[PDB]
Amino acid sequence: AELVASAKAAISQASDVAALDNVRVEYLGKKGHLTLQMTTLRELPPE
Repeated sequence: AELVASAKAAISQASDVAALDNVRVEYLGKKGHLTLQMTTLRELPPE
């Protein structure tokens, strides 16, 4: 429930009060966050 869901907590909440079709602006901003979070696995045990 830390960052794994905290970034998803700020993602769905940002996609809640979307007036127009601004959900793509949230997607490009959140997919850029989760893709930069895929670089976190550069460390960690390889198994």
